[PDB]
Amino acid sequence: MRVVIQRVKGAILSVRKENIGENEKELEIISEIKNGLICFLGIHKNDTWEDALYIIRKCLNLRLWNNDNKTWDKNVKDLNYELLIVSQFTLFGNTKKGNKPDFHLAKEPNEALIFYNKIIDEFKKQYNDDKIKIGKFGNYMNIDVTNDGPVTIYIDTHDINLN
Amino acid sequence: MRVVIQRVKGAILSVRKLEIISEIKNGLICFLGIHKNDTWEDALYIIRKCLNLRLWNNDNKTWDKNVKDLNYELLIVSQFTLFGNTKKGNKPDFHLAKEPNEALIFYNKIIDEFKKQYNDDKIKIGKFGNYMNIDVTNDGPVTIYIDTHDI
Ligand SMILES: Nc1ncnc2c1ncn2[C@@H]1O[C@H](CO)[C@@H](NC(=O)[C@H](N)Cc2ccc(O)cc2)[C@H]1O
Ligand SMILES: Nc1ncnc2c1ncn2[C@@H]1O[C@H](CO)[C@@H](NC(=O)[C@H](N)Cc2ccc(O)cc2)[C@H]1O
Repeated sequence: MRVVIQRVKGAILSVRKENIGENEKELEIISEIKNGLICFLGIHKNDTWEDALYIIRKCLNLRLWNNDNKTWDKNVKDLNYELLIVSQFTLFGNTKKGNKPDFHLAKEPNEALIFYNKIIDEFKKQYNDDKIKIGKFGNYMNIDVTNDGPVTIYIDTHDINLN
Repeated sequence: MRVVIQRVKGAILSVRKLEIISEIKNGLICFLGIHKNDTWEDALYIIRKCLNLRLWNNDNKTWDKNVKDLNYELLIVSQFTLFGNTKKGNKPDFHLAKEPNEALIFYNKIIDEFKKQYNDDKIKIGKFGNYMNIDVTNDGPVTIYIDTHDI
């Protein structure tokens, strides 16, 4: 499993509508957060629940905010901050083959959706259901973000010696 | 070397005493981390990928057009947090990151090469070693990660 985590002052997420006509507004705002983390999440074809549990534990525990004087002191839960979780199969874009990315390592969409929904539910259980916001799996999205730092963290659970 | 590439409709980068120093419209924001053991060849690979990866569509083909094809812009942001050591702690420790003073000179070379491979006008950068606020419109979103030590 792969994730890019970014520290933000805020984020507004909109999604492309299913029902689109000519001469119409096509994107609709579905999620908004203030301070916290945006997590772009990619599910690998061979991911297990243990991969997901590692990512969730890490995201919730990363100490990415300063306190009064102390550097890298507080995690997202400590400050009652929010998380915006966005499904992102492009993290499996293989860029070694030339200029056209291929995404064959990404978990197949039907199982990935179920997996994604389990992950969101687990984020809500481990933290606070009011603090977890999501996009719309499988849809084009627009995200207006204020990056704070910036602070960008990348985790691939396959780089980890997980059992 | 590590990069996070995000496809954007625009980005506005500001720094403290906030003041806007860089802005782009459509293109890429590239968060770039330099490893203590990186070589010029690592840099060249990342620059090549940022400039040539086909992260936009043609009318009839997906993933067919790159940033240079569309005459779009790039915002390059130095980001040592990509070497956070999250494997070993929950507080980021940047020991795998290249020493900042030496990294700055290396980064200068990288930016020059971006400008050489593309053009001066289309490359914008942040403020190395400073706090930055970056207002971004992520388009897709489309996020690409490359670690040259993994190829
Ligand atoms: N394996 C997966 N992991 C995470 N998300 C996934 C996975 N498989 C499918 N998805 C979701 O379905 C969408 C299309 O594949 C994925 N969408 C995206 O990655 C962004 N909308 C970017 C995008 C843009 C255009 C495009 O043709 C494909 C993808 C994700 O929401
Ligand atoms: N090895 C490096 N690779 C990329 N950038 C680097 C590297 N070493 C130093 N830098 C630059 O100096 C800053 C940390 O001293 C880096 N900045 C950042 O990572 C972001 N402004 C986040 C940040 C913000 C504040 C802070 O106290 C520490 C980090 C980068 O501009």
